Amino acid sequence: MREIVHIQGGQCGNQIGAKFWEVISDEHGIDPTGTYHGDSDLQLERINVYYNEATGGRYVPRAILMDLEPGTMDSVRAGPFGQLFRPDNFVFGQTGAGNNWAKGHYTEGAELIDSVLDVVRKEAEGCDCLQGFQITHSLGGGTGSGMGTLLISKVREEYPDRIMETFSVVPSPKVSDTVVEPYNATLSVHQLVENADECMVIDNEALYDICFRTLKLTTPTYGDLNHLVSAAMSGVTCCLRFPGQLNSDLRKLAVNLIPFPRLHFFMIGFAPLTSRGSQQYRALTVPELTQQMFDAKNMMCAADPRHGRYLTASALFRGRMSTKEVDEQMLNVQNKNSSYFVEWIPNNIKSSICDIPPKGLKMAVTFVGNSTAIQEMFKRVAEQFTAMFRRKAFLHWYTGEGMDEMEFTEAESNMNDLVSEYQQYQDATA
Amino acid sequence: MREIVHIQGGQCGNQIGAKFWEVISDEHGIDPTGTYHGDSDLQLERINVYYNEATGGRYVPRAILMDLEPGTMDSVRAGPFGQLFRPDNFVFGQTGAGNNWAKGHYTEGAELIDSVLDVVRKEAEGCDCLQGFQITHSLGGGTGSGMGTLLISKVREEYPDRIMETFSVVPSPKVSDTVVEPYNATLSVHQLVENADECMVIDNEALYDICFRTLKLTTPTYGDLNHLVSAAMSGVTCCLRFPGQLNSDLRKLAVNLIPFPRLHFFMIGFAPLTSRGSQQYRALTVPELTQQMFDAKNMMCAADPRHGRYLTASALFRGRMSTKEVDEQMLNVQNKNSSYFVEWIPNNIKSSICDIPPKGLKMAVTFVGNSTAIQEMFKRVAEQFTAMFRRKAFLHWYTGEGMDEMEFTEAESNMNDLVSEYQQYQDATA
Amino acid sequence: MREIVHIQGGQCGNQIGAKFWEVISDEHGIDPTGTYHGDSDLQLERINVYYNEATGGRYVPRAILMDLEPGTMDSVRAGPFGQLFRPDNFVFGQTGAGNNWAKGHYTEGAELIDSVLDVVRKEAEGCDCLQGFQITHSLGGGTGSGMGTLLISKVREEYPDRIMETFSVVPSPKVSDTVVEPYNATLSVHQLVENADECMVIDNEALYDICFRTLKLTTPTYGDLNHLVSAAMSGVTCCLRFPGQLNSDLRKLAVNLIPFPRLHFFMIGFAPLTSRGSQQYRALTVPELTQQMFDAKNMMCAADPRHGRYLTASALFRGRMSTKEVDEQMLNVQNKNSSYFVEWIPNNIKSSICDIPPKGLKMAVTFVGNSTAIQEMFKRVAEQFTAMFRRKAFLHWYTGEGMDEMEFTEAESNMNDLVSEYQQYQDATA
Amino acid sequence: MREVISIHVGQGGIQVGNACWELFCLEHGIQPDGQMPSDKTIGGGDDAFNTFFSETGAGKHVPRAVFLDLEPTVIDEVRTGTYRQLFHPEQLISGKEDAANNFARGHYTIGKEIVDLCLDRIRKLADNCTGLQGFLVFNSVGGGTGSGLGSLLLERLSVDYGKKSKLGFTIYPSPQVSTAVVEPYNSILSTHSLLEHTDVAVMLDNEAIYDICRRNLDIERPTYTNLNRLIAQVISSLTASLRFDGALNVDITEFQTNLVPYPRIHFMLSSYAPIISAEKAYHEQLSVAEITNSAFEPANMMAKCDPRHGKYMACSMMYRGDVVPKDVNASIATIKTKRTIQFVDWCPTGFKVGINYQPPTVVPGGDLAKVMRAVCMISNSTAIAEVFSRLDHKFDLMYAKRAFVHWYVGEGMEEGEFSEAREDLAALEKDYEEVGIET
Amino acid sequence: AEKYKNEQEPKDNTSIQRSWLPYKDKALQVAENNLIKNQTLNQTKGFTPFNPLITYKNNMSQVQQHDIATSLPIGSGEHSDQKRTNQPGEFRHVRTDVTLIRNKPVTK
Amino acid sequence: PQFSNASQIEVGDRSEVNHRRFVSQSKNVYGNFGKFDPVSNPGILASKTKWHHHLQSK
Ligand SMILES: Nc1nc2c(ncn2[C@@H]2O[C@H](COP(=O)(O)OP(=O)(O)OP(=O)(O)O)[C@@H](O)[C@H]2O)c(=O)[nH]1
Ligand SMILES: Nc1nc2c(ncn2[C@@H]2O[C@H](COP(=O)(O)OP(=O)(O)O)[C@@H](O)[C@H]2O)c(=O)[nH]1
Ligand SMILES: Nc1nc2c(ncn2[C@@H]2O[C@H](COP(=O)(O)OP(=O)(O)O)[C@@H](O)[C@H]2O)c(=O)[nH]1
Ligand SMILES: Nc1nc2c(ncn2[C@@H]2O[C@H](COP(=O)(O)OP(=O)(O)O)[C@@H](O)[C@H]2O)c(=O)[nH]1
Ligand SMILES: [Mg+2]
Ligand SMILES: [Mg+2]
Repeated sequence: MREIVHIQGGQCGNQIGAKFWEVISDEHGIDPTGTYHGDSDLQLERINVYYNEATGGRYVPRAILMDLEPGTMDSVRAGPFGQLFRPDNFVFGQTGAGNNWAKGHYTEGAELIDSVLDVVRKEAEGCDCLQGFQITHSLGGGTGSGMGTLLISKVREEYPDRIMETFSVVPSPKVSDTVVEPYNATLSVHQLVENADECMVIDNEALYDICFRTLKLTTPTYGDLNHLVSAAMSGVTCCLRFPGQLNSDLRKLAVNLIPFPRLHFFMIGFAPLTSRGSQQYRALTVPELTQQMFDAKNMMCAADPRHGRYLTASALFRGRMSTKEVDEQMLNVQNKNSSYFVEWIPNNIKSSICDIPPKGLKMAVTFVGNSTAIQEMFKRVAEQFTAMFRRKAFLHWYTGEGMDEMEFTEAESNMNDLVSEYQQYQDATA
Repeated sequence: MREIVHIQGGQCGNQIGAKFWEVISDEHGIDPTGTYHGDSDLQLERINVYYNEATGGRYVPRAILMDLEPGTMDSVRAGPFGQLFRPDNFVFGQTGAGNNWAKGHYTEGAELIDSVLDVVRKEAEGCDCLQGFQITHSLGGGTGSGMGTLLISKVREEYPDRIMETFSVVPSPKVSDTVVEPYNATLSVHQLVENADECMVIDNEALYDICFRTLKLTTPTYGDLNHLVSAAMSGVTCCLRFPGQLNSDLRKLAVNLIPFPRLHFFMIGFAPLTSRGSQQYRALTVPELTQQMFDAKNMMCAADPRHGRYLTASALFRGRMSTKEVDEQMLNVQNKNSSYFVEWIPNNIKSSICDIPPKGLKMAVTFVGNSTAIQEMFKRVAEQFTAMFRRKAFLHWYTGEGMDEMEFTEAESNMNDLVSEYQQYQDATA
Repeated sequence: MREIVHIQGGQCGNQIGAKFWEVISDEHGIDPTGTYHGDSDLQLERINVYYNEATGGRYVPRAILMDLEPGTMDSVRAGPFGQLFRPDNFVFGQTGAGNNWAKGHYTEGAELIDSVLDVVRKEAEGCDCLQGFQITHSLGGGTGSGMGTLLISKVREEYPDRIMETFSVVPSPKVSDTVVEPYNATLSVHQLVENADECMVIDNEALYDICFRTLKLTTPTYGDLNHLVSAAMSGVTCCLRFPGQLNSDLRKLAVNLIPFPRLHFFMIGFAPLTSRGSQQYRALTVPELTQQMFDAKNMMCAADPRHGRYLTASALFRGRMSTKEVDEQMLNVQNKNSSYFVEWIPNNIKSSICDIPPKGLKMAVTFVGNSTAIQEMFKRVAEQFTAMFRRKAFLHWYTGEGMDEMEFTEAESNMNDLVSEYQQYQDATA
Repeated sequence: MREVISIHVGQGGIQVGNACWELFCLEHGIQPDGQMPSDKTIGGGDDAFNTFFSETGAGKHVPRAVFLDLEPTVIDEVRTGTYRQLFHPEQLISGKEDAANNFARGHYTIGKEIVDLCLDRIRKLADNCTGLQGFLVFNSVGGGTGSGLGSLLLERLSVDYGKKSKLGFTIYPSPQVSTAVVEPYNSILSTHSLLEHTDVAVMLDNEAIYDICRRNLDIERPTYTNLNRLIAQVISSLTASLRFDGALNVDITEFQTNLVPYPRIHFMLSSYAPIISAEKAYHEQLSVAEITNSAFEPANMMAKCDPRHGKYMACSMMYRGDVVPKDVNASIATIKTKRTIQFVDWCPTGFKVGINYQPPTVVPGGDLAKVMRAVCMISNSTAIAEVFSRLDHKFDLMYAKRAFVHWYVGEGMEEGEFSEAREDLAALEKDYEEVGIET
Repeated sequence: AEKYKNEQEPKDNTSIQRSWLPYKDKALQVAENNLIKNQTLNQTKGFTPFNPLITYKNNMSQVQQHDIATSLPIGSGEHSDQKRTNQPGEFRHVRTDVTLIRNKPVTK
Repeated sequence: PQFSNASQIEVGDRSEVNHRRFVSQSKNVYGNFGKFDPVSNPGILASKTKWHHHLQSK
């Protein structure tokens, strides 16, 4: 019943998947070895969404892990929770992507998709009625974006009526992590927009920024980064898995968050998140949460929403709460902030209610909104790209594996076209 | 309902605020370790006036703590009863004011006041129906005179309806703590009169005079002085926390005491006060308290009323009492001293009663004074300012941080204008 | 219909007109070739105020360029928008003025000023009915102050009914440019005082201060400074080219600012001028426009107006906005700062509203006011000049070109009277 | 399963590896004889040492390296030293007649009878491997024997293996102190040899290392053994990430795609820090902020070139120890905001950040102290032009008088070759200038 | 705002000096128990830092090791609970059985 | 060296597409007279009257 097969690739892909399963593992209360120890009946009624069936009652995740180099996969197997994944889904190369897109999209990527593409089809057919996919990868990384985009491209050609999702991490110009990031980041979206129904952009800079001024822990590590994203990934599917007042499936978010087929980029943020020292000095009431969701700071997106002019957005609450203050507040914030919302889309906010809070709290908020501000990333991503192209700098590598200059310019035109539309759908009056 | 706010800035502001919060916690029944150990049900009836609610029944005070030097925040936090305050309410810089007004209102404050305004706005809007603001600051110091006043202008401009309270410890020529005290204080009066609706000055030298004579204690320290003020402003807000025969609120106090908008300066006092020697030898009746209330040395400001005439004065009694005695005593003092009360306003004394007195006494009285004697206080500071300014001594610091001598001359003119306009009524006759 | 003419004397007139004709073209939408590429019909509705029609639909700015230096004049021609000037108007000498007044007013300039007289007269009849002359020159420079003034002197001779206006850039004390500074600025006012109907002095430092404080631009250039005025120039005549609630031609401003015939000097300033990194937020609502307008820091003249009293005030709101706040804020500001406004001119502020603001804004205002402050400007210049005479240095050049001691003395007494007569009404009481 | 093959040729190369392999020996606990000293070693997934050493079926290990030289004394020195039992007996090929500083001798006359064996031995090593990544070549440019056998072996590599990635740490004579008087000749002739047959090379002129060592360890009288250890440090750094667990990784194949913008410009200079002796060691904080600055400092350049005269092209950073991501993010933030160092207009982001966990080890009886934070840097900057021009001058002056040319015509090498080489060096100077201009 | 000098002398008791208020001043009594209770806790651990003062900043806070159900259970931080040695070969690879291929299958 | 003025203040923010930028309020305010059918329910007129102002304001 609408089970979703989760696939992630790339070193950045592995860690997100490496720990994201930890959050979902704790929600349904599955132990490291795969034996159930739940407390209530509900937590095991709707468990077919993520887990298959196996002898001894042990449950294995329907995950596909993909990477081209041995370092990433081996480490994830050694850590805790590393025994759940079955050895069959594993697929790996023997050469290495080398942070070159083409080496990951035409030569090395092509000569291995046959093996990977075989396992994915097996999982899809296994489900009673496939409901969609969900991919996490890295646009600035090689193996992630290298063949990660291509797999997404082929999948669309085979399953047209399904729904597609993506959690892409694109480098921000604040902290640089690869000299060639502008190239592989700029040309990946071109193959991304035409094929990805939904995309959710999360930039590491925002994740780092949130750490200091929300949680206030002196020294953060990558472990902290994964956990924040891990929960947010659950917010989109929060109501889908447990009973609630107003259910909302994955498509329902698509129906109410896509003004046009060519605008499929949002930003995700998680509330509440209060510092350790402020653990007990706060009130867990509806009024407090609403401020955190719409605040310019909390969004994990490099683009500040306040420069923007919202088109549509959604809210996914969790835990037992009344319906007045979920509804009444939604009216207040919109009315008092009508200067930042579209004036030709009345009642442009979606509300859902589910009554099983995350382990250790009593209220939560998962926001995924589409603000015209998301244009900010593309303008800066391309801007640095143009400076690197006028000199044909570093271009010799990309011309040694079959790609020609035609794709580069053609991809550039597509991105610039996407930038224009956002502005057009804002500077207009009824 | 009718809830208020507290903003304390500078070293003196922090000290006075900490003492006041300690006293209020004592009165209401709040323990450091926050849980409720109060006995009477009356205390929890209206505890929302100065406190919110938080998960776990732990009360938090709606205070704001701010300063440009780290020690003051660190010192109050380390001490007991400073652990009630919200760390999120902590905002500060790392430069220091160094007894420079311009350093407190133009260069540094502008960069840090942005954060402070947000906290105050959110906290205030959180509550249902505000009643006003009571701010603690100092005019002779560096940080308090500038940072608080700048906050004052912005808050008043944003919220033009709710009244405001201010507690200023003006310097006196008896005991001095800064060689440039006149400047920052004198410029303070220029800006504060136009906005601060209610101001109740406090003079230190009166503290030592009152401390030495009536109390007779051999070795007093800062804890002794700060404690008294906490009593006065805790009593000024007594009816708004407890029931009574005739409730009187802040707005009531201002309406019955300020004849004209430019005359909004008051002086206060506290009673009963007894030296350790003769504690148990005297009773508790309206006669004794009323006799001590009007005494020249019982006031809390350096001004001596006997050289001036009161315009309006209100008494906020506490605890049970026989009303007829309250009325009779007030008239008797009025009639026997007609020379000290101006004539063209009949019945220039107010009264009020509340049903709960401070713990540990049968009754107490809090007195607010609005008499022409406040002219002398400003006059002496004006005398110092002119002498210090004629030679332009110490003027280079303030000339080198964007300020202009035009503003100094305007402020000096304004103080004289207020002095004249306020002393006019002493000789003015119907 | 109701058109004016432009006479720029010298490079200052060259550059000031160099940019202003550059700035205006955008406002009315004229390309570098003089070909219309506008959008709305209104833009050509009153394009005839400054432009003349010719075969081929090209427009022509009716300006005449005057100077005694060929090195500077030609420079504008090579630059953009320098071809808007017809070559016929090009009139120029061959030797220069050498920063010596006499060489530009009695021997050389008087020899060549005839030709410009013919062209200036020729341009007059071309229009339907002449409306006035607005002239930009330099008092601190010889060439402009040498033969410029003589041009202004006789222009009013042939049209005793038409009015003439002047932009003056006068020497300032902090930064000096010419050692003939005391002489050229001092005597020159003698002819301009009795000739120019309106003089609006402007001081160069203020640009630096305005650019250093509000502009915050690290490195201004003469081009940047030229722009500041260029907008300023458009403020005086803005309501002369489009519809408006209360259109105020150059006549109305003249009758509303001069209290008495001899006082024809004004001080102006432009705003708002946001910083370079002005974040996109809020909107320049009416409330903020008034405050920045009257700031002493924004005034373009070195003398701070608060040192005296305002004789009257004139404001020109730009954009679409109601006048109630124009009626109130213009009235509201007067009451609060009435200590600086003279008595016997009740309601001493004018209001004007236009519907065509500068491109890239929503509201704005240009400030024109006459206040006793300018006394400092002529005073301190007077002291510099007075020290020069008995000094009797640098006079041999001025005594060697046909004039003698009698001429210099008369002006000084004239200006000594002017300073006195400007101060007599400052202390007058009603 | 990942393995590499090292190549060192020439006396200087012979000794430099000696120091590096001593470090490599101690890093993985291999005993000097070749047996595991722990005696607790277990099987399964502990073969992380395959990167340099290889199991021999029974007992000891062999270092997957080859030593080639034409002069017997240096090679025999390792044979009878304490390290005797380690190397494979026949993998240390030795010659009979020395080249004698004549580049012609080492590349046309005697060199052709020893390269044949060298290729064969490399054939034996590679076949054993399974995931061959690339080679590492060390050579002494300022010598006739080093260049010839050092060069000729490279061309043979270009045709037999093909696209395999390859790196070289050349040592060009110093600007003002150098041993050989004929150093400029074979040096320039080498410049052609490796320009279009090597992908990457780092400049390690010996003069700087004396400068770096003098200013850090306080030692006034270093010997050639001292210089060797530091170079042994850099080699360990550049390859360390390949063979230990980490959060962010860079491999040998990664470097060639983030440091060479064009095929022609393939030169870059490295730097090291901190290098703090035992005495001064304790009295600091070794904080990331202070460490990162020291690396960019001109005082630490291992090639006698000052980046200040020109602009930077692309810099790669490899950290090791207990560094944390925030520490790095601020550091790169600080460096860019400064003004002393500036970049070209066509490289918006040019930093490649790597992170490891295993701290560097301290060689016994050495000079480097024991520290937890370190930085190994390999930067390609337009300033590298200084090395060639200074060499550019020295070559031309001899030819004008045709001094010493006659022993270069005594082995059959044509007189015209010198003309060809001089042209190519001119081209390389041309290209370096062009990349640095503004758009 | 004062130094808690506790002694017999009536001029430096504070306690004997801050009883002129209407009631028993809530300040001295609460302060005293803090000094006593901290000593007992230290004895449980053992600090003897030459005085109770060096132990009087971080023995009174109530921030529990676990959240109070107001934020994500991210913990105090991964680096907080990290123990590290510094010997050679500590952090070597493991090559788990997932990628431990031995035979290299030839036929597809 | 950027010759000539090289003015770069950019007083106007620019990029603001005020499609009603050059529309004189003296025109529309007197001559809109649009929609507002002959409906009798006061609210129905009320809302339709409610909208017209907003568009005029913007
Ligand atoms: N850094 C460093 N360089 C060395 C060392 N020993 C020799 N060299 C280099 O070697 C150069 C001299 O040529 P070598 O390589 O020693 O001698 P060769 O290559 O065997 O040439 P032939 O003597 O003709 O056989 C010097 O310029 C040094 O730069 C050393 O211990 N450390
Ligand atoms: N926030 C975060 N970013 C990561 C993590 N792991 C990798 N990345 C990002 O991934 C980028 C490098 O990806 P890379 O390993 O080259 O991708 P691949 O080549 O496809 O394997 C870096 O710029 C990081 O910003 C992680 O755990 N957290
Ligand atoms: N009554 C009383 N006055 C104090 C106390 N502490 C400081 N003051 C007064 O505050 C003034 C110093 O102001 P200051 O805190 O330096 O202002 P700031 O520099 O802006 O923070 C001195 O003149 C003191 O008279 C106190 O504990 N009690
Ligand atoms: N505001 C402004 N003033 C200028 C500019 N150029 C010159 N001046 C002023 O003109 C005065 C000297 O004029 P001058 O050079 O003698 O004019 P010229 O002799 O006709 O070329 C100086 O005091 C300057 O302050 C400019 O671009 N902007
Ligand atoms: Mg009219
Ligand atoms: Mg040799």
